[PDB]
Amino acid sequence: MTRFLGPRYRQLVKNWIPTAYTWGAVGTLGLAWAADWRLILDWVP
Amino acid sequence: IWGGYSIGNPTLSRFFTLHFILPFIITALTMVHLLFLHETGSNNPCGISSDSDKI
Amino acid sequence: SASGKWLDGIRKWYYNAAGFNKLGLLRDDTMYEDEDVKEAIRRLPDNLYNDRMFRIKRALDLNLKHQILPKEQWTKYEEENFYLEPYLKEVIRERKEREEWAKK
Amino acid sequence: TATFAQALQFVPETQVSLLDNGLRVASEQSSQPTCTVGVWIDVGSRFETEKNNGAGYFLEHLAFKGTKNRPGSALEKEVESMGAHLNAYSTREHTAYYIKALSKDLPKVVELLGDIVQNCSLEDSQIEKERDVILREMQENDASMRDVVFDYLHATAFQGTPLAQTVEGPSENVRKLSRADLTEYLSTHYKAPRMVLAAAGGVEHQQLLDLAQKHLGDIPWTYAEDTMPALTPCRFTGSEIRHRDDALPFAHVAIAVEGPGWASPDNVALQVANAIIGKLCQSFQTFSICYADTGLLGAHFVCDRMKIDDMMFVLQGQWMRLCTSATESEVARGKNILRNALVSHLDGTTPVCEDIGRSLLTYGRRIPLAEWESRIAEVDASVVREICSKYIYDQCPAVAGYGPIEQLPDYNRIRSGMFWLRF
Amino acid sequence: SHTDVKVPDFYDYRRLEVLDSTKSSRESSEAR
Amino acid sequence: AAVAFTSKLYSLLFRRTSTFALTIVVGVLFFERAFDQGADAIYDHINEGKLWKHIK
Amino acid sequence: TPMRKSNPIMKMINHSLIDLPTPSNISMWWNFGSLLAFCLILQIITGLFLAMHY
Ligand SMILES: CCCCCCCCCCCCCCCCCC(=O)OC[C@H](COP(=O)([O-])OCC(O)COP(=O)([O-])OC[C@@H](COC(=O)CCCCCCCCCCCCCCCCC)OC(=O)CCCCCCCCCCCCCCCCC)OC(=O)CCCCCCCCCCCCCCCCC
Ligand SMILES: CCCCCCCCCCCCCCCCCC(=O)OC[C@H](COP(=O)([O-])OCC(O)COP(=O)([O-])OC[C@@H](COC(=O)CCCCCCCCCCCCCCCCC)OC(=O)CCCCCCCCCCCCCCCCC)OC(=O)CCCCCCCCCCCCCCCCC
Ligand SMILES: CCCCCCCCCCCCCCCCCC(=O)OC[C@H](COP(=O)([O-])OCC[N+](C)(C)C)OC(=O)CCCCCCCCCCCCCCCCC
Ligand SMILES: CCCCCCCC/C=C/CCCCCCCC(=O)OC[C@H](COP(=O)(O)OCCN)OC(=O)CCCCCCC/C=C/CCCCCCCC
Ligand code: HEM
Ligand code: HEM
Ligand SMILES: O=C1C(=C2CCC(c3ccc(Cl)cc3)CC2)C(O)=C(O)c2ccccc21
Repeated sequence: MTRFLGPRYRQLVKNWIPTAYTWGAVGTLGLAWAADWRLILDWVP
Repeated sequence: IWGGYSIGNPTLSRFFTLHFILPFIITALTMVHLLFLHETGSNNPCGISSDSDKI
Repeated sequence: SASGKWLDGIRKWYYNAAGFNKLGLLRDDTMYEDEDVKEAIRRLPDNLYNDRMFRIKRALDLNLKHQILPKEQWTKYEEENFYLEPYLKEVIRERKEREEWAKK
Repeated sequence: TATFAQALQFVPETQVSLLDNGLRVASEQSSQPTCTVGVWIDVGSRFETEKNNGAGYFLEHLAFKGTKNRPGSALEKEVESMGAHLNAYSTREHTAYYIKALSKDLPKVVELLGDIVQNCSLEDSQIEKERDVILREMQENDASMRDVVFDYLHATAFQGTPLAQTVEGPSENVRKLSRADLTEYLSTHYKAPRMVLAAAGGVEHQQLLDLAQKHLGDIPWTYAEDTMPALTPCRFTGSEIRHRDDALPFAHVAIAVEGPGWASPDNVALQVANAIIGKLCQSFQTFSICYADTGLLGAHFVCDRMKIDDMMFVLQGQWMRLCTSATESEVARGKNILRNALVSHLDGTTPVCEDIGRSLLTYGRRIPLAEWESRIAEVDASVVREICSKYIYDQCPAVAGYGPIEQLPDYNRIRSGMFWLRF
Repeated sequence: SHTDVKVPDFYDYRRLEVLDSTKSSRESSEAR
Repeated sequence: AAVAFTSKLYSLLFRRTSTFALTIVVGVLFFERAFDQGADAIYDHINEGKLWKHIK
Repeated sequence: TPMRKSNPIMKMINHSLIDLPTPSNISMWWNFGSLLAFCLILQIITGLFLAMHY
């Protein structure tokens, strides 16, 4: 591409990072809850 | 997928149910395929636009 | 230096092998119409536009009839006209400028 | 050579003083042969009850029609023989009377200006003539569609509160208002500590103050019996008003949320946001309308009837964009647009005089351009993100529409556009 | 013309959560 | 003024859609277990003496 | 209008394979899609019959 190297794109990515890792948390916990994945669920009190 | 410890009677009925149902999914997806095609029209051997000589 | 004559030699060979000249077509006729090419075609003056359209229809008719022009009428490598290149270069410059604005 | 900000230091100061009755006198001297002088009054439609809604507009119609000292057209003839101009206006929240004149005429100007606000001759004949004129002026559809939709917006947003009501008032009232009502209105609201005497141009401050004591110092200041009317506190409602008429050429639409008011700092940042936003349709604008404790923050547009939905989509999408994804590069542009606007507005004496008056009523003080520049310089993309989120994101709007508005989206569809599911 | 406009009263339908007014507006919004 | 419960709940959890979704998965994890245990208790209690788990 | 264009089902058929604009110059290599469809139909029919004895 080579187009998307520059200041605006860096700023724009920083704007969306938090939402990204929050959706990541949602997906991970959901997968674990759905497949009764003991590797993660054994650590939940 | 076997339904048991090995290939056996429970697997053959699965093969047969799936072989029965798939062709019709193929039919539906063929209709979608042509729907997509008719929005643009057919390419041709020369690779240049044919809108001056459509029949 | 000689290297120019040598490169032009292979280029002429490749041109005759391609064979769009047998159909009476110029090189700039044979481009695929992406976005930039369509915008360059929009910018042509009327005479060039009409000449292009007829040339293309004629090639299509010949292809329909599995035939080619007489050898006397083939497009020759040494007297061809790249009529579309200038307009295309301007279109591409404009798009590049806009991209470059978009990253600041 | 200077910098912009350094040029802002050369702008002269605004001097302010008080009389004994609490009237404040304010001036900016600019060494010119021409001047503007006015009185600004802290009264408007949001202090009227449904019994006398429309009184101030009535009073404005016969303000310049005669005083005891100058019966009838004598006042008009004396203004016109100086070559001066005389104007007035009335708002949801303020009132103003001013004069444009030569600097040579300041003693007469102030004199006339004091004669007008204390000694209008409310004669029955003139009252009835104004009554007929206002009724005639209301009978036919003499209103622009823009005014119609903005009045509708105030009515739906501030329903059950005094700000919903219009400046002109209903026709039922103008055919029924009496001289007693007019004189009671004046006696109750036109008190010295609510008034400002403002001047700009070739005016010296101490001369203006002497003339003010001579011609305005007898205005009373004792509010009596707390005769001032009791009224309902502020509230904003998310709601819609729809007036359908498929014969009008084009659809008019206005949509706001609630703004913070005059006093808050946040206004600056919001303005920047506005400048960033402002094709589909013919005409489009963004706006902020401030009051003492509340306001409207939104947009207005005109469309062909088949392109209302797309336009609403585009507008709400830009809002969500600013709340979630703003960047520095655009913010810089908006700040520059705002700088240019502020400095462009204050050209000539009239706007400057007007700014002095409005400022002393709303802020208690003149805010110099240097302070505005310092406030503008602090905004950045993070501030814009924060404050836009603080006032726009997931809020219930007020909507008004007039025209062929079948395609104006349903209220639930509009409310769901105030938030993103991917955030 | 238009100036005679007035929305009719909705008292019957509105929530008590705003009628019990001893709390800033936007905080109420949040509760609802 | 009045920090009230549902307002804190809106502002902390429900205002942002990702966090709303996360709240939902976390609630279902614990609801499932509590609800199962209660139901099994009731069931077992309705017909004590007749289930082979205890006769065993 | 002709009935060819009076009705959604008919007008879709018409836009599909009566008044569709096709290139004049396409060759035999473009016949194999219709043959594919034919083959699918043949397979479904012969299969439904076999099914009743297997
Ligand atoms: C069966 C019985 C039938 C009969 C019943 C009878 C009764 C029926 C009555 C009821 C009838 C209802 C009719 C429908 C009403 C629809 C209304 C509507 O469309 O409103 C438009 C509504 C109005 O807004 P608008 O005015 O159009 O404005 C548009 C703006 O852009 C607005 O912008 P915005 O940002 O606000 O919203 C945009 C965004 C808002 O949404 C979001 O951002 C997220 C929303 C919540 C999270 C959902 C995430 C789902 C992700 C996919 C599944 C994986 C989950 C995790 C597990 C991973 C496993 C590996 O949504 C989208 O962009 C759409 C896609 C969102 C999902 C992304 C994934 C797309 C691919 C899906 C297929 C994936 C298959 C492979 C999966 C992996 C391998 C197994 O706006 C929408 O765009 C609504 C979006 C609705 C999306 C629904 C998605 C459902 C499908 C989920 C996945 C299914 C496959 C799962 C496979 C197994 C793995 C789990
Ligand atoms: C016991 C079983 C009995 C079975 C009996 C079977 C009987 C079958 C009868 C079939 C009759 C078909 C009639 C169709 C009429 C259609 C008319 C039409 O419009 O056509 C347009 C169509 C052409 O379409 P187009 O629009 O021009 O577009 C095509 C291209 O785009 C155009 O591009 P281009 O112009 O650039 O191309 C020019 C050139 C391109 O030329 C080249 O690329 C160069 C070729 C050079 C070849 C040189 C010789 C070989 C290589 C030697 C090299 C040296 C080796 C050195 C070794 C050194 C070792 C040390 O290509 C041609 O001109 C090709 C023409 C010939 C086509 C042949 C088709 C064969 C079909 C076979 C069917 C087999 C299955 C039958 C059923 C079996 C059941 C068990 O076809 C024609 O124009 C020709 C029509 C006449 C074809 C007759 C075929 C007869 C086949 C009989 C087979 C019998 C034996 C079966 C054995 C089975 C064994 C299991
Ligand atoms: C592949 C198999 C395993 C898959 C496991 C899946 C893991 C992830 C599960 C996530 C569940 C919760 C997602 C909530 C998302 C809400 C988004 C939204 O728009 O909400 C607001 C919307 C609209 O709300 P609203 O309009 O009132 O207001 C929303 C406004 N905000 C966000 C500001 C508050 O609410 C909905 O209507 C959402 C309904 C969601 C229904 C989901 C049903 C459960 C389906 C998944 C569970 C079952 C899996 C079974 C697997 C079996 C495997 C063997
Ligand atoms: C008893 C033994 C069996 C006897 C069988 C007898 C029938 C034999 C086969 C006859 C086939 C039909 C031929 C005549 C078709 C006439 C169609 C017609 O008139 O409609 C044309 C006209 C065209 O439309 P436009 O383009 O808009 O016209 C505008 C012109 N400017 O109308 C249409 O759109 C077509 C309408 C089609 C109607 C077809 C009716 C078919 C009737 C079949 C009956 C079969 C009975 C079998 C009985 C078996 C024993 C119980
Ligand atoms: C059951 C399988 C399929 C059926 C029934 C089918 C059917 C068709 C038909 C009828 C056409 C009309 C034009 C023509 O005949 O050339 C077509 C075009 C086309 N098919 Fe399919 N097809 C199938 C599989 C595929 C596959 C496997 C591919 C590619 C990997 C494909 C790609 C295309 C493309 C690109 C075109 C249009 C190309 C052009 O017009 O130049 N199809 N198909
Ligand atoms: C794309 C469509 C289809 C394909 C490619 C296909 C392919 C095949 C093939 C290769 C065989 C084995 C041939 C042999 O053993 O000699 C077979 C068998 C069979 N198919 Fe089809 N088939 C299709 C559609 C269908 C459909 C729709 C049915 C509906 C019931 C069906 C029913 C059967 C049956 C019952 C058999 C076993 C009979 C036998 O082996 O002769 N098929 N199929
Ligand atoms: O054969 C087709 C074709 C179609 C004709 C009708 C066929 C068909 C198949 C089965 C039935 Cl029951 C009816 C019609 C399907 C393919 C189609 O849509 C095109 O667009 C096309 C373009 C170029 C060359 C050939 C074709």
